[PDB]
Amino acid sequence: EKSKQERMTDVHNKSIVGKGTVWYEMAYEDAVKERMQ
Amino acid sequence: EDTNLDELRRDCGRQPLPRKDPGVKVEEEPLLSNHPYVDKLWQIHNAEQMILDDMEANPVKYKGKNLTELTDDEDFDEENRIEYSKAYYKKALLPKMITKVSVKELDLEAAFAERQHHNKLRMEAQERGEVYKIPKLRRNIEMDEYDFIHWRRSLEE
Amino acid sequence: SPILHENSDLLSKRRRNKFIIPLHISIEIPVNGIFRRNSILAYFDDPRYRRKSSGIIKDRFFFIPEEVHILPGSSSIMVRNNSIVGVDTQITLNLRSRVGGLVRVERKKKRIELKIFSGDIHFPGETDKISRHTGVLIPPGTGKRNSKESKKVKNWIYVQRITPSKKKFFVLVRPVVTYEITDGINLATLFP
Amino acid sequence: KFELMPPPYPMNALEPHMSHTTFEYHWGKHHRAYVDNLNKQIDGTELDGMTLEDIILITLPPFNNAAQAWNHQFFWESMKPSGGGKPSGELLQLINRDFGSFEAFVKEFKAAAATQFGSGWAWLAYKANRLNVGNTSNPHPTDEDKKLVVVKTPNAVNPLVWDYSPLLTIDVWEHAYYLDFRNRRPDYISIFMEKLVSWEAVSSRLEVAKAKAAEREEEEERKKREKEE
Ligand SMILES: [Fe+3]
Repeated sequence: EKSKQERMTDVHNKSIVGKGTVWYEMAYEDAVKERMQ
Repeated sequence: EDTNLDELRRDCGRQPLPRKDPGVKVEEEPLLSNHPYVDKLWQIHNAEQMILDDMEANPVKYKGKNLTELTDDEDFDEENRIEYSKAYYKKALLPKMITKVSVKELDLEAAFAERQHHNKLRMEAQERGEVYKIPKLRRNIEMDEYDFIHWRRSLEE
Repeated sequence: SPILHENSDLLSKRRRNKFIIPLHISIEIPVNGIFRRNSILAYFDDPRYRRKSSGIIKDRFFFIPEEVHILPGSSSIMVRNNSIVGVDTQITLNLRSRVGGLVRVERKKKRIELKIFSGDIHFPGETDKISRHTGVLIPPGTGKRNSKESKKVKNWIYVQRITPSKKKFFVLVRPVVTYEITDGINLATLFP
Repeated sequence: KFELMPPPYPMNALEPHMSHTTFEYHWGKHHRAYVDNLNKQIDGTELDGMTLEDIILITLPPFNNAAQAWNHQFFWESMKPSGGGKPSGELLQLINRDFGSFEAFVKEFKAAAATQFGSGWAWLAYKANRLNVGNTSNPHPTDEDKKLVVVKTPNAVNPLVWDYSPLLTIDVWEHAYYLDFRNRRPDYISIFMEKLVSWEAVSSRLEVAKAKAAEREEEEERKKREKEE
């Protein structure tokens, strides 16, 4: 009825079908700094 | 004639209009560094870069006309520029706000000199065998200075 | 149009609750255009970590490449099951083996699965009580510098026990690859 | 339990411009009261066994008394019965850099002590503050960020509370001059700015403040190195 999270899960499955455990999970700024440093 | 209730309350001496009390503490809060002119500076930077890159694509068009003095349209207006368009949608459909920078607003001489120096260093680094990289342009540094002075104002406040 | 020096970082600025990225990695948005919590927007699949070999990796991962050939059921195979074939071995009428090793022929209902496990065949001794069904990977052993003729194995090898017969079993040392999750971080600068 | 600290100069014969009857009354009464009250209100509490600054920054009923004593002692120490008239050393450099001249600084101190309008202490402070909210850090930091600022504080308020560093103080409270002389405050202010201010203690405190600022800057670099390592 309200706050249905179906569309988000659907577009996430269309973008990434295999929801495997993320080997590398990090913030954007941290990744940019690691690329710099 | 009265259209603002706060002005009426101040004129008649009555108390201010009641408002719901926010639970945040103004003393302990993150400072504000974003500058209002940053958006216009970014848009004029993009317009300058685009017009300068497009003068390269059409050398005949750039020839015969000075970079400092140029006119795209005589009856161009900022009001007519603002519009909403959602016809083109690759993944998402939303209104495309259009902004038309003024001709005199852009100072094309500095952009032309900058691009000349940048492509000279680009071809030089390609002769070296490495891709040329530049950290920041002038207008971006000016925007950073605007943000810095705004942050100084907020810190002093 | 485009330029020779394409640096999208110098043309994009990030503000409070406002991210402006110049479209020219790729990104996708929903039909309505709204986003949600933990919503993936851009994809950064890097071809540097891609592999052409059929073998897939499974802090660091090991990938053992294996030559797998999917042939039809009515295809005539010129190789026998559990047979050791060398390089350039004619497996089919127009298909030749690219790597030498043990040939495994898995005959399914409507598909012929031919697998060539490349590696050195070693005969384990009596005291070599290695796991038959549990393959063990050996890393680079720190060989002592005293021994001169001790060839240092700088590459990791995957030892797999192949038991074609109930009484005779062999050990195959297949190759391995290096895939590190922590090592390797490449992402194009999006915001200045 | 803190005890009242005697002033450096002999209270009876320190300065002909401040009566010893006056000196005595003011000093004794105020210091004693603050300390005892303070000692009474901190006894059997976690605040006991700590310095005044700790207490000042923590406190509440044990605030007003502590600050006043601390301010009062600082005030006594801020002066000796000689040597007034002009500062020197790094004091002059910092004064002419920010204020522009020594006379401008004197006029600002006078026009800040005069306009307190009630019970207050005037202060000359070396501004080295570090905020704990949002983007406190300053990009492209350089000199001229730490400055000498002349601030006016209300009753029982000290600049210690806003991470400022206290260098020089005038006690603009009635007890200081009302008893001594007819109550014209500019007189007392002028005489303070003339014949009692001691610049040597101010130079020492400026040195201490620059040392604390340097230690904070080096702590920042240590934290950055720990981040890199
Ligand atoms: Fe006093």
